[PDB]
Amino acid sequence: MTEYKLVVVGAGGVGKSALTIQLIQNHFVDEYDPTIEDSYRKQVVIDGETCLLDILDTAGQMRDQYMRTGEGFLCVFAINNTKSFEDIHQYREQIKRVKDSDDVPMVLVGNKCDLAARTVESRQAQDLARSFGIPYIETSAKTRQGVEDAFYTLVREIRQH
Ligand SMILES: Nc1nc2c(ncn2[C@@H]2O[C@H](COP(=O)(O)OP(=O)(O)NP(=O)(O)O)[C@@H](O)[C@H]2O)c(=O)[nH]1
Ligand SMILES: [Ca+2]
Ligand SMILES: [Mg+2]
Repeated sequence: MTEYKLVVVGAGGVGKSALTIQLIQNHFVDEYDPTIEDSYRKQVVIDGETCLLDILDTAGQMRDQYMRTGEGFLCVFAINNTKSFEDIHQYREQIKRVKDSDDVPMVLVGNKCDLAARTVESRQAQDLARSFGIPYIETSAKTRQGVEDAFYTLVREIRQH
């Protein structure tokens, strides 16, 4: 079937794994479990199309190998962590440099929106997303708000590329 090679990137601890686990294993669980590299392959149906999501959940912390192979990128920061938002520029730049492309399927993800103590305003990330020509979607791995939204939108960006 059609396969979509999705890569989740972003600073350490923003909730990359948590987003992926919530998508594939329909659950969250608050716990500390740093990622080295993990692969989830799930047959889904998105907009009537049966497809295989091949998601690489990467380390925040050798990224050229996994980036090169990537079709679409979830670029994640956390709304309670200004550094991870500031770190967004570098991941996009590194993805452009390895993908030799101004325009790779990509979504900007503001995760942990369940949390009361916001330090990155939505307008702020919205303005940044617009300047990249990519969608901005806020998520909560905890409550699952926006999770399918983030990933399915990325799949849709890949289809429209
Ligand atoms: N409140 C809240 N906590 C979250 C959310 N997503 C992740 N967390 C918490 O934030 C911590 C880090 O999550 P994790 O998914 O491991 O982050 P990561 O970016 O994958 N880290 P790594 O780069 O090391 O793999 C954990 O305590 C996790 O439960 C979220 O949406 N809301
Ligand atoms: Ca290059
Ligand atoms: Mg992880």
